[PDB]
Amino acid sequence: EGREDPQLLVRVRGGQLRGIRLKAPGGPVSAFLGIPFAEPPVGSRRFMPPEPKRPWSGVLDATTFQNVCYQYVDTLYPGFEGTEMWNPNRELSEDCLYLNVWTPYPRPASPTPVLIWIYGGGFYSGAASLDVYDGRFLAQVEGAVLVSMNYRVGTFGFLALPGSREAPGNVGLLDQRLALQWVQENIAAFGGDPMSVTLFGESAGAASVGMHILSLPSRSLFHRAVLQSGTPNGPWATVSAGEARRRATLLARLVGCNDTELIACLRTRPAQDLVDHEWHVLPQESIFRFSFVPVVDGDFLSDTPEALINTGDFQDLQVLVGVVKDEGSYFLVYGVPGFSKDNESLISRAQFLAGVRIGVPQASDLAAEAVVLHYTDWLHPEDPTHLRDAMSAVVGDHNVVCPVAQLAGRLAAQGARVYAYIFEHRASTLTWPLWMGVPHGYEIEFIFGLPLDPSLNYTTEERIFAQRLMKYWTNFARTGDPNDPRDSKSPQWPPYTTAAQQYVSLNLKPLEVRRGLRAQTCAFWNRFLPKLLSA
Amino acid sequence: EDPQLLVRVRGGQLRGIRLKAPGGPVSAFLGIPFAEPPVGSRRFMPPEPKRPWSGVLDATTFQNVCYQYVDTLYPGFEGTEMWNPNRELSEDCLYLNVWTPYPRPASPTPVLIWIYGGGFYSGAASLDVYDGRFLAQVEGAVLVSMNYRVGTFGFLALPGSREAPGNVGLLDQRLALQWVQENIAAFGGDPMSVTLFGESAGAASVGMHILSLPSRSLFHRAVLQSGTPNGPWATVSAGEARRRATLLARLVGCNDTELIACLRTRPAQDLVDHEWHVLPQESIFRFSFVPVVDGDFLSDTPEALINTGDFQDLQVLVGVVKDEGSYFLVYGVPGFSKDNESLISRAQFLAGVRIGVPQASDLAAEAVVLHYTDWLHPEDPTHLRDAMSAVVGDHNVVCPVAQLAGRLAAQGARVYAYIFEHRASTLTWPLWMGVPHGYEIEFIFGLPLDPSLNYTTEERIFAQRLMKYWTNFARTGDPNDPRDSKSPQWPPYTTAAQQYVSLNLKPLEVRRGLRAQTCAFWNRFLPKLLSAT
Ligand SMILES: *[C@@H]1O[C@H](CO[C@@H]2O[C@@H](C)[C@@H](O)[C@@H](O)[C@@H]2O)[C@@H](O)[C@H](O)[C@H]1NC(C)=O
Ligand SMILES: NC(=O)c1cc[n+](COC[n+]2ccccc2/C=N/O)cc1
Ligand SMILES: NC(=O)c1cc[n+](COC[n+]2ccccc2/C=N/O)cc1
Ligand SMILES: *[C@@H]1O[C@H](CO)[C@@H](O)[C@H](O)[C@H]1NC(C)=O
Ligand SMILES: *[C@@H]1O[C@H](CO)[C@@H](O)[C@H](O)[C@H]1NC(C)=O
Repeated sequence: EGREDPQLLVRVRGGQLRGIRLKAPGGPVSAFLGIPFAEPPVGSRRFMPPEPKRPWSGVLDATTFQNVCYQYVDTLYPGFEGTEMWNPNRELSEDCLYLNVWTPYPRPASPTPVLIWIYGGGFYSGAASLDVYDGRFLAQVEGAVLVSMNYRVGTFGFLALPGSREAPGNVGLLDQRLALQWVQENIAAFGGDPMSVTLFGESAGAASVGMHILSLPSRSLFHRAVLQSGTPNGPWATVSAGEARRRATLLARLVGCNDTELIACLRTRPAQDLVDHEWHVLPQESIFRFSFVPVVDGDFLSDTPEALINTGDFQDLQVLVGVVKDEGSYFLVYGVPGFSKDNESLISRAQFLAGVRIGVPQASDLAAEAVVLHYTDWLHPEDPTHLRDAMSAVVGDHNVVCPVAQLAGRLAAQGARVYAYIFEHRASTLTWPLWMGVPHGYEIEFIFGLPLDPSLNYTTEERIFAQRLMKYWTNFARTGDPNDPRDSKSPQWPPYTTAAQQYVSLNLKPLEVRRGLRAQTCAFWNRFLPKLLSA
Repeated sequence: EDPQLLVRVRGGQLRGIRLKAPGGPVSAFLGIPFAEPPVGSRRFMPPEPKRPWSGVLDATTFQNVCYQYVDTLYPGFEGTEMWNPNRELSEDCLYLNVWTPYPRPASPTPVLIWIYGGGFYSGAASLDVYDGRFLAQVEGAVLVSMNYRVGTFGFLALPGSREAPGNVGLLDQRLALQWVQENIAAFGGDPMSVTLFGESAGAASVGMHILSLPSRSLFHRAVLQSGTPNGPWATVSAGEARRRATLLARLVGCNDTELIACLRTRPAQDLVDHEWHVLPQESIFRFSFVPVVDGDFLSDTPEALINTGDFQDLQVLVGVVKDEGSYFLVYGVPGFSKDNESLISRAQFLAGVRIGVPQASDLAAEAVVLHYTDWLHPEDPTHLRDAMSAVVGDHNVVCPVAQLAGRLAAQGARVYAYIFEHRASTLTWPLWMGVPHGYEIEFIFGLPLDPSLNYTTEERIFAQRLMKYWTNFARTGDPNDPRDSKSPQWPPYTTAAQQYVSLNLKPLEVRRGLRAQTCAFWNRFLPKLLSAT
């Protein structure tokens, strides 16, 4: 120490850190990347809850992202930007429990509201180090303190033998919770306010946020939450104990392995062997379904997300929730025959009915026919364009839009302040075909402020749009209200209520208020389909 | 003695009456016996042809109304009373009426045969709304209407028995159709151009004649207004008919011969008094004694026969009014009245659904409620009221119509479809009821052309348009004016395009898909849900 930048040296509970001055378009930011928040969950620690990081000696270099948690790498369209943007950008390792902090430079003078990002990727993938999660624009433009953590995914994070000591399940969620605890203890060192912490995440990340809302030990660790295209309730975000046990014990067989013996044997297996087999344990040909996800354990989750949202008191909570225009389309090209990024994906009626079975894999025959009946345009029942778009809607509505509608409704009925959005702008830079619309995940780059980087080739309107979104999000973090307190001229974003069911459109035009989030179709999924299942 | 009013038919001579239509005179021959009075041992039996008569039979007056239940819900209210018998009740009621131009047509004229509705338990060809003079004067039509037995008298069945075979009210209709074939040329009618039209239960009757081979040689084209042979109310199975007749016989104090013989001893009103007590559930748009799938008149269910029939040489005009269900709500569903806005609660909506869809399981009724609830306005009483009407209308009329139209079109029939959306300015029902079941008839028959009735001038012009569609249809099987070169045209209904027209005060508008999404629920999904359960 002595010749370095004095404004980049910070101490946390575990010791000294040296960060890096990053260039954001408007000026410098401080980044502290690859901060360990847990003991490496390796060897005998695999499948186990994380233990806090033991203090280090000396100055830990925090200038580069750390390892990505061991994971499956999607190889469907090799070298295609649309798929590669989500793939690991650092070495895959089980030694991966590290977090990242961005702050203004120099660090804020007074306690600053903190945003904690939890990435998505089906609970089998993702990294806090991806370019779309770059906290420098929020830090620089909004003065935000931004934190993102890595958490264990796939088997390493979610393989459970429920009731066991050695693989109790949900440890990827405990990884996240430990980062939240780390922020509570340490964020003040960076100028962050531990008394104002907002969780935000997308897809599996948003399910994860919602699970922290529903899990008491987490509720002391944050104040507001944003759920983007994901929910703890719904068909994909959790599995019963029995189903987790079944999947884990099948995975075990598939790799050559009393839970103690089974688990001991799984711990002797190469990380890649587990990854190579994880996808093989799904009970049906599916899309938008993932092998190793949070388990209703009677611990982290004391009951099903459905039951917990229905009976919970959510008085002291503000939540921002929303969806993109086309939640389902991304998933079609990965498992539904007739669908491709490289053509118009105009499908036949036969391909529609096969796709409903894949998209709603838990459905009986009658339930599947109810879905088909509902989603068919009976004026044009064989029209390939309508069938393609209805297949998309089926998947989007079932997995995202209607779970989101359900969550916003239950939360608002029970005292939470809720704000709802539909994100409808398709990035001019998008590499997916037009038919896919505004796919799952393609709002993130705007919320994080990437269009502000002149080297990325977004339009001027997209720059301004991104700035708007950054304001909503940081205004919400700051106050639990995304509206500008100053700006009475701009259109206002009303809270979502059960009575009026209001939400706003997020696109290049000013905020437009709409009513009912697929109210008619979501009654099908949320009220009728359950009753039809049990019959 | 006016020679225009003297006609010889196979049974003998008839004397009709010169009636006045606003345009000029018409010849009416009313109260012509087409059958032996179905009295005594003939009760419940098929009709027999009327024996020849001596001298000149007086046909200047409507005959008696077939014995039936008279409605008492709103006594002396024109909206209910206009359907009530307007001549004396009698089992001796098998008579028919013929209007013709005056002087009678110079050349063979297309015949329209009206079959009234009234749920198979009521109705008469003598009601003012079925008055054939306007069509005869203005359109030059030969119009025929018959009485046919209704209620237990027309439809009580002990299927398999010789003496209560079921379907005799339909056999009455058929006999009148045979009468027209044998006799109509004497009035100037063309027996080679006969068009059946009817409404509600009369439209279902028309559809049954389409589905029964012996009837098919007796007509060439058909119009079904607000009713179909298929659907939840128009027919019962043989088992359910047997059970209903056995219950009724039990109720009045009565081996089939023995049971039927005892029923024939009972005064007519004793049967009517217990008619309504044999329904399996509390319901609306459900009727006690209706056509029975006997394996004879109906060789299979209307559903089976429409699915598998060959309808190549047939033209059909089918349609519905804007608010098929509203009428039925005041007759069984709590919270509904003509005397207020009938704004209902959610609880009253679920209860109404069990009554409106009486055959529904808990789960099926829940599907109905969930489909018809506006989830933006779940508890809005105006929405719940209109949805209740729609449930009844769709279930009983709109969706059966769409189903029939589609099967007929797919199987070779030339089909035209309409929705009728003009509410008479003279209607005595409240506004919330909209355009109720039955309230297009007065327009088709041309009553607005009568200045004394106080319809608006626009309604007279509209009634004239409709009379033209119906008679053009009768003449040609195409309702379009053959020398009207701007319109636009009324296209045939097909399964691909599903085109139908709106009939209102504005020019024809073509629409596609007659409640397509909702009727898929009723026509495709419900059958699978009830059966599976
Ligand atoms: C659209 O693409 C699907 C899969 O593509 C395979 O990839 C595409 C790009 C084709 O060009 C061909 O090489 C392969 O079939 C097909 O399943 C689907 O049928 C395609 N749509 C049509 C009819 O071209
Ligand atoms: N291990 C797994 O559960 C798994 C499940 C699904 N996929 C499929 O990859 C397609 N995909 C790619 C990106 C995001 C989600 C999805 C899921 N679609 O069902 C890979 C691994
Ligand atoms: N005998 C019967 O089945 C019966 C059924 C219904 N009503 C009540 O009249 C109401 N109504 C009046 C005109 C046309 C049909 C209806 C049927 N509503 O359920 C009387 C007798
Ligand atoms: C942006 O545009 C420039 C200039 O045409 C091009 O060379 C560069 O590759 C583009 N970058 C991206 C990320 O699209
Ligand atoms: C109107 O009258 C009906 C029947 O008498 C009654 O149930 C109700 O009080 C009124 N309708 C509603 C539900 O407003």
